[PDB]
Amino acid sequence: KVKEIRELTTAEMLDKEKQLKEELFNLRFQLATGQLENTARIKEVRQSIARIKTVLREQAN
RNA sequence: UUAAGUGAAUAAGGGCGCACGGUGGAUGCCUUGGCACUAGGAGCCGAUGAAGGACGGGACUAACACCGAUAUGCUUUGGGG
Repeated sequence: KVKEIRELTTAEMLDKEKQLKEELFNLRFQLATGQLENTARIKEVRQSIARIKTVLREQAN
């Protein structure tokens, strides 16, 4: 879904990176204490972070 | 009845033949891996950090294969359904 990450600016990029890293922290705390019905969301967040970082590399030459 | 004479059978265990089992992995058939070559490519990598490794990445992950904090994967151009 890079078609939306290419509809933004390099400031909102770093903003959503902050948000997703925080989401990963909270997911990682759910999985340990006996919660988190939907365990497939940990991979999804990793991959959205990967996408933002590649797209930011591409545009700054 | 008494004398003189002749005397089988009976296996604690063993042998030979036969019948059925147990152990053990020979023989037959088979291939997932090898051996000797032919024709074609290629004949170097490295301070822009190598060859080879250590430690990590999975919902559960001891091991092997893959990958490197963007970690069981990210973008892009083509194929395929």
